[PDB]
Amino acid sequence: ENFVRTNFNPMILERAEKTMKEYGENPQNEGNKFAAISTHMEVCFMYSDFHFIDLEGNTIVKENDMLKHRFEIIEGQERNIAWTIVNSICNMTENSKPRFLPDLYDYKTNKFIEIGVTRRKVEDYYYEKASKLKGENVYIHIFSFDGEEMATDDEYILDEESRARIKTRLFVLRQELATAGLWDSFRQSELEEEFSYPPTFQRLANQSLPPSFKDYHQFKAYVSSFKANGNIEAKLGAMSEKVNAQIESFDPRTIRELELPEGKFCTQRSKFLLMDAMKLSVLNPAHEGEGIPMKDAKACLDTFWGWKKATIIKKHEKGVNTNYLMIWEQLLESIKEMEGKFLNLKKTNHLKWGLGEGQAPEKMDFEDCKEVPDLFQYKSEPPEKRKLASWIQSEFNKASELTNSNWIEFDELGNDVAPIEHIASRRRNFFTAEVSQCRASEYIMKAVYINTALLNSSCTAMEEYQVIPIITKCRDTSGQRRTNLYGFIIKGRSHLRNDTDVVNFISLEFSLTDPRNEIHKWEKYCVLEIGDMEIRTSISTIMKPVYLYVRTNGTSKIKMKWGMEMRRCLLQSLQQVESMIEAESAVKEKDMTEPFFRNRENDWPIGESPQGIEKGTIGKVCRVLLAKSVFNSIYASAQLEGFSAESRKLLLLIQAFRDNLDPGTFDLKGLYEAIEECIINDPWVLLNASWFNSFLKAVQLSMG
Amino acid sequence: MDVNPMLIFLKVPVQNAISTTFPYTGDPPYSHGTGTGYTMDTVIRTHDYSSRGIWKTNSETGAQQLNPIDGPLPEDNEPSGYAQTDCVLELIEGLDRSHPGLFETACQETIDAIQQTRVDKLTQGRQTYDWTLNRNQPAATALANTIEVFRKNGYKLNESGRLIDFLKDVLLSFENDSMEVTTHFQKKKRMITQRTIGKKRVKLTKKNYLIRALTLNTMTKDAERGKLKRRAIATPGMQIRGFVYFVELLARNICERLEQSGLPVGGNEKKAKLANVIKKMMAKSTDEELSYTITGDNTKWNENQNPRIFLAMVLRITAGQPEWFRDLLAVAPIMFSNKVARLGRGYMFESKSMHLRTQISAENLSDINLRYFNEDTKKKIEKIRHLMVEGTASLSPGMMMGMFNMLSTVLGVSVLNLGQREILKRTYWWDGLQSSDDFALIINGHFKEDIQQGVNHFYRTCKLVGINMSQKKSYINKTGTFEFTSFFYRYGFVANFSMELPSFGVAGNNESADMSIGTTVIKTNMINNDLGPATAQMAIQLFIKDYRYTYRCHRGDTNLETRRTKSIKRLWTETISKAGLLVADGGPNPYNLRNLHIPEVCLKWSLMDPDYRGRLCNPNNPFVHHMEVESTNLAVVMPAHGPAKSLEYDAVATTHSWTPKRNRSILNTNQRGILEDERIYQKCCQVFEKFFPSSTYRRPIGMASMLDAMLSRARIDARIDLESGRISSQDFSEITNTCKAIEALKRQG
Amino acid sequence: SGMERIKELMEMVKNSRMREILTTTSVDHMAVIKKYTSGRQEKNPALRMKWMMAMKYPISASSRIREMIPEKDEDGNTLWTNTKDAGSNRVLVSPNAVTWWNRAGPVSDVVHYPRVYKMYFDRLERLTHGTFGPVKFYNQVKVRKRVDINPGHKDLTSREAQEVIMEVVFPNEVGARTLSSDAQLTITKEKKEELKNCKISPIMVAYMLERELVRRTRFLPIAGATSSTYVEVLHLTQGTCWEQQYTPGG
RNA sequence: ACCUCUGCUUCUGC
RNA sequence: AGUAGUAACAAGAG
Ligand SMILES: [Mg+2]
Ligand SMILES: [Mg+2]
Repeated sequence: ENFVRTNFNPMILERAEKTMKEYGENPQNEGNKFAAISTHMEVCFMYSDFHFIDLEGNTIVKENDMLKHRFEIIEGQERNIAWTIVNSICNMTENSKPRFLPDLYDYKTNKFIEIGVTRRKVEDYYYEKASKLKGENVYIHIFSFDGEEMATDDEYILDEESRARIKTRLFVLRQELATAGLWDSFRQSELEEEFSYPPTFQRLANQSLPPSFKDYHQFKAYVSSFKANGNIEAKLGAMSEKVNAQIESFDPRTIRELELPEGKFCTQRSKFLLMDAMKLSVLNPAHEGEGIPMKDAKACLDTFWGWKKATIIKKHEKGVNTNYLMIWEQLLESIKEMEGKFLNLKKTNHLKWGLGEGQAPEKMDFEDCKEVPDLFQYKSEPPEKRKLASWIQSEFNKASELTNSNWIEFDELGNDVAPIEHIASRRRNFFTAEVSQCRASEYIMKAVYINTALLNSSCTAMEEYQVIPIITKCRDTSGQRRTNLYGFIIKGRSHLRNDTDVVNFISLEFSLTDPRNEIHKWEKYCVLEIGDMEIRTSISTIMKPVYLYVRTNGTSKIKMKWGMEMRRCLLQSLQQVESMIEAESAVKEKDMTEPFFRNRENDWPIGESPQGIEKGTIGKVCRVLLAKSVFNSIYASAQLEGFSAESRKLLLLIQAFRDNLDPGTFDLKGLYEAIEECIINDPWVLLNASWFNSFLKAVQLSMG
Repeated sequence: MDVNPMLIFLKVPVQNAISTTFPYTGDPPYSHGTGTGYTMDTVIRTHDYSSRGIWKTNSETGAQQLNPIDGPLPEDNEPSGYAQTDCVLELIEGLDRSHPGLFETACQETIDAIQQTRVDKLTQGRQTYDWTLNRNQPAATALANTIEVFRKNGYKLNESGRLIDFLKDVLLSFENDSMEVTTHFQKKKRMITQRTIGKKRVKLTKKNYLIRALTLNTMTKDAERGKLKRRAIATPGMQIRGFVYFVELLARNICERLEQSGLPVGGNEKKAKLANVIKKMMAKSTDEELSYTITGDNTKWNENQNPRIFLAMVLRITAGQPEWFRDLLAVAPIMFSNKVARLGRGYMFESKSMHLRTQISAENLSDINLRYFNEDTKKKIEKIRHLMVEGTASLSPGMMMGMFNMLSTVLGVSVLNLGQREILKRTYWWDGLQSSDDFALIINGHFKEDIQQGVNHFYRTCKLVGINMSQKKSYINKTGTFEFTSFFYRYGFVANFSMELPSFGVAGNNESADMSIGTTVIKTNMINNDLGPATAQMAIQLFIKDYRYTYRCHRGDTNLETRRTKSIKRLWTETISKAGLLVADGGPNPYNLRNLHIPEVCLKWSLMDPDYRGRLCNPNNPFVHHMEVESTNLAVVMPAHGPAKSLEYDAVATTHSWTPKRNRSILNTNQRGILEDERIYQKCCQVFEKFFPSSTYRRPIGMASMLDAMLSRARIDARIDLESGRISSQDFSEITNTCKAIEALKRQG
Repeated sequence: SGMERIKELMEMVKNSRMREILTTTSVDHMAVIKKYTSGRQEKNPALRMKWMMAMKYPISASSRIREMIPEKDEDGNTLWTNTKDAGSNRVLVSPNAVTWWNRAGPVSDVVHYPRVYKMYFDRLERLTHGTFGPVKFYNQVKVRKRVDINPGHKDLTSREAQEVIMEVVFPNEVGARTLSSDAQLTITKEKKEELKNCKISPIMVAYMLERELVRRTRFLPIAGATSSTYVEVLHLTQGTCWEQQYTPGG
């Protein structure tokens, strides 16, 4: 290998090293192909060099270069750039592409040249190259170490001095190969994947076996020669009979109910008031700056005149309750004094308390605080259990009722052309007439508005205490626009990094409900009595006190992102009702939408009175499934996720009994434990567990 | 009347209203803080189900390793990891006997795919643990960091470009006693002060590098539905991804031809397979033959399958193949048998009297006073301290990262294959479908005690091979109804629309892509998930509203006020044909049921003003960012269940095909030099694509450097444009002199 | 014209780090460092888009926008900024920049768009001239069966389609891949005639050609005809309980 | 305390 | 305080 590194020129060494590295073999190992490729590249470069094309088109054998070359070298390059060279040449002229890669290209004759440097007879290798490379205009030009040549059709385009230098250099290299004693092995030499383990990985492989094996190759020989002879049956006879999947017969008449937890009553945890909310309205708003939320808030605020000096009538027991009073007074004073489209509050002390400014501990390093006597890790206690209270059922009752306003305004659609689009338009209009005046649609509008405004304010004003009015816009039955104000939200600082990062806000919501009639519902609220208004009724007209429910609440980026998308509750309700319509339409072989929505018979069980199971119409089913999806979105929790996933199996087992499909379990007690593990303190999960118990009692009465 | 929606199931069957049991309109549960406790819980549980195994100290890493294979048989119905090797080999032998030629053809296809795979196939992946940085990186930059550290340390077989030479370099790098990596630290000096970050070359030991190469980075699974408590997941490093690739390629070629395998098929194909197995198991041999179906779940699936069993499976499937191929496929269970788990970010400590908080790492958990912790964490750390090896926990049993999904499917399909009538010759037989964790099992017999004996036979055979059927979550009934991966079969598959409800809404790519994705999602759910026509119309309306509010592109005649109102209003007033404006430009919605399959630019093309159409479809626009043909019109969607999918949409590239800005937190960290490295890499790839325009379409191959290839291309393009009238002779001479100057600069430095 | 790129190449090789990268990175390894990023793939793009569209400058555009559009519009909205996107040379722009381009940017010629995006315009041509019949309600018997979803493909595999696209879009860089079939020669001649002087990006042209010339299949539940022009409108014709009678155009 | 930077980036796998 | 729930946020970094 030292002869090839000594006699040949280093550019030929570089070309041969690139060729062998591209082909995987090595000059240090296989050196016969190394010296053969080096001699081939030497002959090809002596063919190519010192041949130029002038500014007329004649070969002037010069030694200095402003004339372009006559030959272009395609041998020795990488294969992809060589095929790029060949393809650009053939697209420059008009010639068809050859099947193999040649060695040179002559721009004078416009021809691809092929050169093979052999260690045997010139004629045999030339006839081999001719029989192989047949079917294309390739000028084969075979040389050898004998100082002779063979060409295609006896057309010799290379000049006499270049061929004389080629033959002289080949004879000199043959004499230097023969005097050095390295010449016969050239005439003697004229899917193989390997993957073994190096020793550290071999010792790693020896320690990753079953325990009766010490060598990895011993284990390979065992696995390759394994024949089964009843190993499974022998270990099945040897296994204890306490490993079994015994089937317990499932019968809903004998199963127990879910055990709902004990403790204090569950409290309200929604981000705004639901059945207890009170709105100040402006009918057909047309004030200056209408559309801007603070302008609508001042316009709806001017409709109320019965303000007083606000007093605390229900205290938040863990809070500084006079701070909430000062917050409402500062907010009202700043609304009366504002001159713009937005409102940022001063960072007073009571507002800083209510928004939790400075409540994060100072972030330090561990060695700087190692010796603190009460440096403890964070409290990771389970949630405290709560009892089911009566208010969440009445909230769900009011959420599925009809109001007097349309709350959903849908965007425009493309025009109906197909008949199925007209069928879909009639069915969608039936569902919209059954669902747009529902109170859960009003809750959708409140939540989408609040979460949209809170997310935009949290992104754009991270250091500001922005005031966000709680505004919906509805239409009456006469079609008149109405703007409703429910109260205000004061945002805190909102440097929201993680998706679970909390922005604290203060909710201040109008109400007519006295909180002392149901105080366990309001354990997070400080309720102020802010005024009096005249409610006019059928008996007389009475001055009711107007209350303000003030609360510190918090939301995250992911929570208000999901609150922004609460209109998909409509899709869930409409999809279920439409699948129920289409199931009857496939049977009756006609469209069943108008018989469903028009025939006002009570034929769907949707409730219970003391007189038994109550039935309703399909529009009641629409509003009830809508309110269920809305309350799933409002009271979303991991408890609800676990409860729904685990109680679905009990529902499917009851359905399997009612289909006479003979249901059976393997561990019903573990299933009941997995259901009851998820019922902790969330009022909606407690109501859903009570609902499962009521459905189970109704099934047990329907059977027996 | 107190309203109860569950009473709807008194009239409607539960499967026909099953969407009222999926509360998927609210936010999913998320974890806060670390996942160190979930990771330590996983390691403690994995060692508890295998505790009657044999402990051995590893000679190469020092890790305490538990071996439950061929251990004592289980004595109760608790989850156990005592899989028997001979039972596994008997089941794989039965799977080979029932499918003759399957293993040999899968092995031959894997052999043919090994010789054609390049290293850049490892760029396709999510967050890979980077042993160079001891953190998570994207898969391509983790691969680039590994290749760079390997080339700096003398491992350069991967310069051939194929994957198997990179794998040879990975295995040969374990012989290094001093692998040299580069870290980072800040240097602040100075009357105004400037500060930058300088590199520092560290040298790992042999044990340090071997522990880093076998490290899984653990974190918490977020946004998972159906559970009360969070679980931990793991991502592996770059040293094992290439071996896991070939093992999963073999197991995918096996699972594609098993009709009892639920992998790797979509929803409709899995429903077709379940319908076929229900039709086969209800053809009835006699007339009084019983048929029962187990709606099954497997408890602690990943914590009880063992890498040594997977090693035996790989060596038995490949029986009769070349030994290099057997060793190469055996590397990945061997490296999973010696794996260690990184224990997360640690914990936060709080001082209430001094009002401070601090973050201790998981490396500090081995040497810290136990008085800081609560009782659960204190018990976890005391149980975990004997498994500790250099900041990581030793985790020999179990499959924590869970990458052998198709191999676990092969193991479950072998137990399903055992229950043929011609193999068992019993009074019972079984069949079903296996999709990794989930399984359906139809058991047929003549009496109910035959059904119980078949259930016990299946359950004990699964216990012999480390498969633990969940008795709390499984139930049995007569064949006609079951559930499989939230697919509810009640004499036919029913619709479960609530599973697809998070996919409705704005996808979050750009305006054009999200319009295409939203209409395609509505169309796909109309075809597959039985979305009705009225609900599809309302879904179009709700998507258009969420799209207008998300991108602030309300209609030009409306009276809202955003940052984009005045500009869209100017475009609205200057437009003659308003119906040709896109929704992103303040135009009307064109979509109904019949045209959801038509992109919005084509649907409005004949209605556009020609000037607006020329501005909107201008190819010389600075907003669009074409990178690669294979990534064109691709989004990554994350469904409510399952891993993230690649979704193809149909969209004309306009000025609404822009890209959002990147996260900028790296500028405050030590890794801000990665930005400069990425910028230089993008500039080099841009000038290479100036020389080689097909590189954006077909990946160019070559062992020569980029500069040499560009110089050769410049030389041939000059000679081809000189002899064609395109380029003069002085420009040719200037190009050749510039190439010679570039060669001189290359030879200089 | 290929003289500016070699000047840019010499200016890059004059820098030491770019020279070290271009001399150490092979052509095959450049597919690895092409995808080098600090930016990770977004795991919640819906929430991230809702959070970013509230920002002032959430869009990254090419820096030449600073010469293309003004810094402010007629309303005084800042359209672009000088701050760079992370790990890139792109600057941070406003959505008002996109609206300004759509109402007042350079008008280009769009006669190549119905030829490049012909697969998309064929769907609208089939829908516009389609005939709707009556809706029939009955139990639909759908069969989950693998059909094809590419109305108007050419019977070419991925290798043959790759050869045709390489002969049409990038004709000098095909390598050792000659067009074996005469149908491929017909598609190549027709597409080189149609897609001539095309200023649409070659990435989009190669993408649309690959979407056109390759037969693609899906697993769908079909109740009636399984032809690819009927699978194209499968959401429109069949339902769970209804069938819409429809014949497409052509 | 002023000022600068950041808002998925020490933490989202198959 | 509040969000929340098995660990965090209640700004982080310089
Ligand atoms: Mg709460
Ligand atoms: Mg299951």
